[PDB]
Amino acid sequence: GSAVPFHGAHQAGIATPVQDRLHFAAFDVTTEDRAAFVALLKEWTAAARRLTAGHAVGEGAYGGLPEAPPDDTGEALGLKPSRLTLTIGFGPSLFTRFGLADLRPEALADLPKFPGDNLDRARSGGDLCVQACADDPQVAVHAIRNLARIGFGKVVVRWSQLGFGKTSSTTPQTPRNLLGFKDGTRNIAGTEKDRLDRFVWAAEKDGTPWMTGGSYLVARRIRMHIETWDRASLQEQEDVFGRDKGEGAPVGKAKERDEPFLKAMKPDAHVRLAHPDSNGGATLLRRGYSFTDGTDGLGRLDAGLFFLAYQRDIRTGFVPVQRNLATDALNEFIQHVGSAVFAVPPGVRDADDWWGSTLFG
Amino acid sequence: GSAVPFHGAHQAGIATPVQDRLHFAAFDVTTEDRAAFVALLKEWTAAARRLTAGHAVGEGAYGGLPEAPPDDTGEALGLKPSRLTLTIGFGPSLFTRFGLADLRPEALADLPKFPGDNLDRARSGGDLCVQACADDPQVAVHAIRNLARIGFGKVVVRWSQLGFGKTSSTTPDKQTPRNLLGFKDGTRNIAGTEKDRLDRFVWAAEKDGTPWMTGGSYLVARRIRMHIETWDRASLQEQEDVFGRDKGEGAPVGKAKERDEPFLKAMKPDAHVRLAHPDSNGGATLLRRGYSFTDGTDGLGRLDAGLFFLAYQRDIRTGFVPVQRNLATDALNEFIQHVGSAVFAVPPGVRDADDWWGSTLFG
Ligand code: HEM
Ligand code: HEM
Repeated sequence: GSAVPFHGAHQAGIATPVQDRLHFAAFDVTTEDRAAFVALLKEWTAAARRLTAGHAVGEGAYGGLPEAPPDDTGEALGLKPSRLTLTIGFGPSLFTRFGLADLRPEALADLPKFPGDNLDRARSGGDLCVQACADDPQVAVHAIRNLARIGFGKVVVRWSQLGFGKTSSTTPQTPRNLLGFKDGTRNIAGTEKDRLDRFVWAAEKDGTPWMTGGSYLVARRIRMHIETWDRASLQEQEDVFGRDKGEGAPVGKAKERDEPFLKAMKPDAHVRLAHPDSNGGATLLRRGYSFTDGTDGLGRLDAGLFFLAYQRDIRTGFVPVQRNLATDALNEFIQHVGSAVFAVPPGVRDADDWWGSTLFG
Repeated sequence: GSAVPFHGAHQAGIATPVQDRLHFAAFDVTTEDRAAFVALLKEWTAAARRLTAGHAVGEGAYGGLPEAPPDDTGEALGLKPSRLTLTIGFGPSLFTRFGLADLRPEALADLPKFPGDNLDRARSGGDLCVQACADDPQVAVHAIRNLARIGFGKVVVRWSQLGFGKTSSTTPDKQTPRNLLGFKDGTRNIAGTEKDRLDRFVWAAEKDGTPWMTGGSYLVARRIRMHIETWDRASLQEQEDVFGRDKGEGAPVGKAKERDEPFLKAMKPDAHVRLAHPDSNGGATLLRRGYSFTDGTDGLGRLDAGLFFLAYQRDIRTGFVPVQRNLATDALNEFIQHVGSAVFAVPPGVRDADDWWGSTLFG
């Protein structure tokens, strides 16, 4: 049973190895009391220490007083830690509370409206987020379900998204997204300490001292028009990305990890427009997950990519790259239907520290 | 990661060990051409052979004519079979088509209305279903997607349900999974090794009155929402009283081990296990094979959570119906609500490479 250390200078779940499953939940805060919210962050941190070690929260899921509800709802009993990481983030709307308005980082910028946005307000925004990643989806769901229960009366669940990537028990190998293309070939790796400092981690010179060691998260629920995509020819699909579908190699190259020659790609191929060379060097840490929630009323597959990007500054990461996708040939086949941004605070340093301690003090 | 044999006297995915993930899809038929629908069954069967072996459908996911869409959508490239099983069923409404009226099995009975039902007609019923079970969700989605794509113009997806984790067991030698109420679910089920119990309670026999159905089974699907807010503020004793088993071990009340036999008189008269036990239902026994689901939030600040209940039986009238009628006074009813329902006749297995889904009905 593998576990990921909860404590560190950075929150786990960003540069740590990508787990198979995701349960992402945005919460809205319903209390105005700063002291009550800080108390909740401490209880949540205590619970997160237990959950990421594979233990039940509080006094356990059974064996307590019969007249009392158990502290843990119990559906993770007998399961492994499953590399569970719990990553918290603070939304822009949180800073309108608790007198925090002047502590919102400038790097936590509102996203502009992008062409083709069809954002569902109910699946967007949120005062805070908890990203729960694990190899077992029931471990992730158990974590979110119990954090929400502990927070009841102080927070509510605004929206939640289940996601999946590869299945590590059977898969060695770049995963493929639901379009059939390898996804993640040219990404910041967790082993690239220098590129993380340059592009992912907030530094104290960036202007917000309490965010040092943290990062900024952009979440985009991107629906795929599956049935339209599946009717396109193989050449159209490969032209859209600039990589072949079988190997994932850039056009004109042989291997997946051959560095691309952007001029051989069509001008509005996804890779050519998203590449850092096309965006003044802007580089992103993509950590998204595929989703399939079912089928809509027309019988179409409600599926897509729950896109998650971590970066040092939203204005120099997601925004320029996404702006450059305005003519992306991929736009024919996708629609952004949900969006949120979060400031992901630094890590919990030790057993006495707590989520958001550098912001709330 | 290994493959589950596709051929057999029975369809796989019933007595098969329960895989981690579920993608259940109900289809409606849009063609009146019996020959066109038979051709779709053969085309689906050939696809299933490829999918359950871990191979792309048709000519493959790439390498073909650049100007044509690939035969396989390709998102399962490089993945193992992952114990994928594909189980097809026929809904009662199918038999209004293709001159099949007199071939409806009597064991494929319409369920009566049960107290507490709030069935959404959009996520209920269906001419046919495909149950895709696999350990890898992408493998299960890939199978359903390519089957639906192959069936474009002849079938449409009516509704689908994804199960993120199993709440059932056909392998008592393995650890029993827990449902979202935190209890072990599947302790006293029918095991895939229990050939005598499967013949008695699961597989239809020729003497049951419908010859084409011999070796098949009958499927009841019930989408059940859980009131987890109400459940999570119940005391431990209340929760254990609801079921008649303790929460930690899952042992019957008063007993020490999960698989000790229940002593029914020690549970509350409205305990779920006491009411659902075969001894309480004239011996009626089910093969439960359900999965948990969560489809976001309920719009009221809470996680949506539920159980997609799947039951296989020799005859719906002698399996699910008497058991569900006896759960009218179930203490669990305070915490659940049936919101979707569908029954299907699950035809016999594909015998070999020449055979095809539904061949005994059509053929
Ligand atoms: C459903 C939506 C999307 C799909 C299916 C998709 C798919 C892909 C694929 C197949 C690649 C090439 C393989 C790789 O290097 O990972 C790629 C690259 C990339 N994509 Fe996307 N993408 C989507 C949305 C986005 C969005 C919204 C952004 C940013 C705003 C983005 C940014 C990038 C970047 C930075 C790369 C790396 C390019 C490089 O450095 O070579 N993608 N994507
Ligand atoms: C959300 C819905 C349900 C939940 C959470 C649930 C939970 C449980 C639990 C915890 C057990 C004890 C462990 C076991 O033997 O599996 C059990 C047993 C059982 N349940 Fe349910 N159940 C649900 C719905 C149903 C329904 C609708 C039926 C039938 C119509 C049913 C039939 C049975 C049967 C036959 C047993 C085995 C009893 C025995 O032979 O000892 N369950 N269930």
